[PDB]
Amino acid sequence: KVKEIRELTTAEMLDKEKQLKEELFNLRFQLATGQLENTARIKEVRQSIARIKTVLREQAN
RNA sequence: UUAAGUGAAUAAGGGCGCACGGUGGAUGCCUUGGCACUAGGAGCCGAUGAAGGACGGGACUAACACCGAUAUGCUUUGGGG
Repeated sequence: KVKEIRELTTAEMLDKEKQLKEELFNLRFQLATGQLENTARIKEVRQSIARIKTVLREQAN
């Protein structure tokens, strides 16, 4: 879904990176204490972070 | 009845033949891996950090294969359904 990450600016990029890293922290705390019905969301967040970082590399030459 | 004479059978265990089992992995058939070559490519990598490794990445992950904090994967151009 890079078609939306290419509809933004390099400031909102770093903003959503902050948000997703925080989401990963909270997911990682759910999985340990006996919660988190939907365990497939940990991979999804990793991959959205990967996408933002590649797209930011591409545009700054 | 008494004398003189002749005397089988009976296996604690063993042998030979036969019948059925147990152990053990020979023989037959088979291939997932090898051996000797032919024709074609290629004949170097490295301070822009190598060859080879250590430690990590999975919902559960001891091991092997893959990958490197963007970690069981990210973008892009083509194929395929």
